Amino acid sequence: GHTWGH
Amino acid sequence: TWGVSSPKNVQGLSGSCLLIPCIFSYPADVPVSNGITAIWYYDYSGKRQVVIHSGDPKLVDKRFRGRAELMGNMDHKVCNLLLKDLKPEDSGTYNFRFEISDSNRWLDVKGTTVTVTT
Ligand SMILES: *[C@]1(C(=O)O)C[C@H](O)[C@@H](NC(C)=O)[C@H]([C@H](O)[C@H](O)CO)O1
Repeated sequence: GHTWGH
Repeated sequence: TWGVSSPKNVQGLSGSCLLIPCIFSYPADVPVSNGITAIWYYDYSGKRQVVIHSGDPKLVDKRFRGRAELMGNMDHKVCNLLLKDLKPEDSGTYNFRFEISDSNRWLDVKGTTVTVTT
């Protein structure tokens, strides 16, 4: 997915 | 532009129910093939659990199963979250997410802090 992580 | 409108804080009574108004927007450039997937999260930073998932509910955490529901209309850009049978454990923050395409997803960082009282 990406962006925020986790 | 991209965004989501919802109250910042909301309070409800244990045992009762709670409805969180929510609306989202995205650039008119907009693609229309993903069927727009709405997803509500609980404790995004910590345990990050799924409250609802228009894609497939099998991804919904057992904690919220049948206790949460999406009261919205993608065609109106409505993402209202209904919480059934409130409990103190339901207190915390909720953040909405929607996906029109693979590289066109958005998450509301503001969220809505819900605190269940007596
Ligand atoms: C990441 C993400 O994975 O959410 C990449 C997305 O493409 C991006 N969306 C847009 C429209 O740029 C998001 C977005 O920037 C954040 O969710 C905003 O909070 O970030």
